[PDB]
Amino acid sequence: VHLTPEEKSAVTALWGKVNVDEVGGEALGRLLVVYPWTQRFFESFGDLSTPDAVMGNPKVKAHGKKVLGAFSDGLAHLDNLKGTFATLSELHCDKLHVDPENFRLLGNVLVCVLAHHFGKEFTPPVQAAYQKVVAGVANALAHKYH
Amino acid sequence: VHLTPEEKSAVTALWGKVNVDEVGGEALGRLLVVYPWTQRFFESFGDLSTPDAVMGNPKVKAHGKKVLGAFSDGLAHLDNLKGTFATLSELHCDKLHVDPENFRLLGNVLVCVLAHHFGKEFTPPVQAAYQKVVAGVANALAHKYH
Amino acid sequence: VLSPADKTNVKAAWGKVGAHAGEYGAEALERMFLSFPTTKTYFPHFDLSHGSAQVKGHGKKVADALTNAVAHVDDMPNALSALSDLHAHKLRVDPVNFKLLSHCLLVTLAAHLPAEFTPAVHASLDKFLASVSTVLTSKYR
Amino acid sequence: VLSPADKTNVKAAWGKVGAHAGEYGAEALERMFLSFPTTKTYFPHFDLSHGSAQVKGHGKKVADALTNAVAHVDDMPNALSALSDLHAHKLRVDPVNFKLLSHCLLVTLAAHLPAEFTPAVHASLDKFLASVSTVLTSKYR
Ligand code: HEM
Ligand code: HEM
Ligand code: HEM
Ligand code: HEM
Ligand SMILES: CCCCCCCCCCCCC/C=C\[C@@H](O)[C@@H](N)COP(=O)(O)O
Ligand SMILES: O=C(O)[C@@H](COP(=O)(O)O)OP(=O)(O)O
Repeated sequence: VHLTPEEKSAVTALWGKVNVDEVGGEALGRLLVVYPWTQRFFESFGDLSTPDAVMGNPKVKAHGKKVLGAFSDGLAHLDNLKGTFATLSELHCDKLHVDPENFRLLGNVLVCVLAHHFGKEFTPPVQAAYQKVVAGVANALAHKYH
Repeated sequence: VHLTPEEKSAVTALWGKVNVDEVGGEALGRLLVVYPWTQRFFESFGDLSTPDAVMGNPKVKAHGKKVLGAFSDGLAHLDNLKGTFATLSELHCDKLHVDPENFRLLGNVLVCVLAHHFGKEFTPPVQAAYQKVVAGVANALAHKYH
Repeated sequence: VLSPADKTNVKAAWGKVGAHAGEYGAEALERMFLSFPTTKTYFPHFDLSHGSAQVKGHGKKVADALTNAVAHVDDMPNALSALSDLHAHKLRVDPVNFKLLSHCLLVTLAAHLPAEFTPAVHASLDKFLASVSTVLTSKYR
Repeated sequence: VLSPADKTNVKAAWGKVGAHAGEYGAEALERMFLSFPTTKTYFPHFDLSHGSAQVKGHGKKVADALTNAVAHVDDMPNALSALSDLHAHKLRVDPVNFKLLSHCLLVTLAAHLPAEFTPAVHASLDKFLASVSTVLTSKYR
């Protein structure tokens, strides 16, 4: 990622106000509602037939915390995203068979969630910093695909 | 994903057989025919009203040769595409105002033209190496945009 | 295709936008130019600084076209015909850019509609903007 | 939309494919897997090695679907209805992948139809594959 010192600070300042567990559940849930074909990897999660069925699904919420918790830990290593996400990249390709495009869609949903939660605080420059972050994380998760 | 030594050899061996003048004219011509909105940067070239008018247009051929000529020179810098296309990137952004997506579309057309010209010799493995090449070149030309 | 629920969702959200449509269109444009610099290649003639009158004016035009699309949600191809002709034959903005502005419009609406930007509404507005984009690039070739 | 000229161009070029349809479909798939390895995430249950019978078999199915689309080019949505249902409700291949297989099909055709792959036909075929991809993703949400 190519963040300016002023953008790295913006990213960290906003993230320190984020409830990772909640945002994770919200972002994964919205991904499944907005782009329903993504539900293809969650046939074991039970009922995903309506927006509320997805958003309040206890397994979707649990998985969201796991996913964003990893994303969060990745934010402490912006200068080494490929290395930090290496084993998760191998897992998503070799074991889970997850098209990396899914990481990009989740990234966009995450940006919408941050804007929804923070409102005016999620300024245009702050959004631009986060777009660089989600793209970098998505690229790091796609790196070990083959 | 960069090129393996074998892929690099595949690229250079095929390129040594390319008539850059013809392939360049054919590539830009087909770009303007298959994705006509790309004609927006060439209103001073004259008649581009039909496929035959575009392909036979002397300015289209002259420009196709110039563009592919630069592409050809870049193939001698496969390890430093960003550095060798840096000035051209700044030029396409600051003076020409060319959306970098256009570089990706030309890349797609070029691969089709190489397949059209080489037939069975443009094998799947050779195509894969060239796909890496055109993506790298497009990414290099887009790098200085701001 | 927009379902009955999708249309009910779009009408509710855009209705709350109301008089702020133009401001939101301008904000969406600023977000797009900053997050996706390549989109600026289509506006070399513009002063793209924060709050410029040209961006405000253009944002108003975009928002008005979306208001019109919502008002004729069951006849968008026809209601947006002149605009589709304009983008296809003159402006010729590459198709890939429509999803970029659409994303920034969603972000702008999310930042301004805390109560109505529910997951279902978010989903419907994403489909709606995709439909508008499809109509606007439908005559490209 | 496909113009009368596009339909004529597609019918002529695909007609020349003839008994090689399954072969070209399999070749297109192999090119896609090698050029864009992320597409392999959709075939973990396949032996994807060169000459694979599963790939050859799938190549034939894909080719036959395209033949059916060409034969019913005036109403592809209905001709491909069960197929669009299958990709939307079960397979759920991300929409971004269709242009990848489309590109590889074009490359395959260019490599095998030197005389017929004129700029106009190339344009028509690209539009046609885009139309087929659009129909196949039309029920996604
Ligand atoms: C910010 C991006 C993402 C991160 C950091 C992330 C992280 C993780 C983590 C930490 C796990 C647990 C690994 C294990 O079980 O050993 C996981 C599992 C999984 N992830 Fe990802 N993930 C991301 C995006 C996605 C997306 C968008 C999808 C697909 C829609 C996805 C689908 C899955 C699946 C199916 C599992 C296994 C769930 C199960 O246990 O049944 N991931 N991910
Ligand atoms: C493989 C990618 C490309 C390369 C390597 C390339 C290279 C070049 C070169 C060497 C020049 C001359 C610059 C100078 O005057 O110093 C040029 C000019 C130009 N290129 Fe690119 N280009 C590429 C793709 C494109 C595409 C796809 C478009 C738009 C569809 C484009 C539009 C232009 C325009 C409009 C000019 C100026 C023409 C004029 O002087 O009238 N280029 N390019
Ligand atoms: C939500 C989708 C979009 C809508 C509703 C939209 C709507 C419009 C409208 C209403 C106009 C004014 C036409 C007039 O003067 O009568 C316009 C102009 C224009 N649009 Fe689009 N547009 C969309 C997406 C795009 C995108 C993605 C770009 C490029 C990033 C773009 C670039 C332009 C340009 C450069 C003009 C001319 C502006 C000027 O010279 O004043 N549009 N658009
Ligand atoms: C030109 C567009 C495409 C056409 C015409 C097409 C056509 C088909 C057809 C005819 C089938 C067989 C259905 C049956 O068993 O009756 C099928 C299955 C399938 N398609 Fe699509 N498809 C297209 C693109 C895609 C793409 C882009 C991918 C993914 C990269 C894909 C992945 C699959 C998968 C995984 C199956 C299941 C194959 C199996 O399990 O044996 N399709 N498709
Ligand atoms: C250790 C936890 C393991 C659980 C993780 C679940 C991962 C989901 C599997 C990813 C699926 C691979 C793609 C498979 C091929 C499909 O496109 C179609 N064959 C069937 O459609 P479809 O299956 O899409 O309906
Ligand atoms: O040259 C390179 O290592 C990267 C630059 O990106 P960053 O590693 O700086 O994000 O190229 P890319 O993988 O995006 O094609």
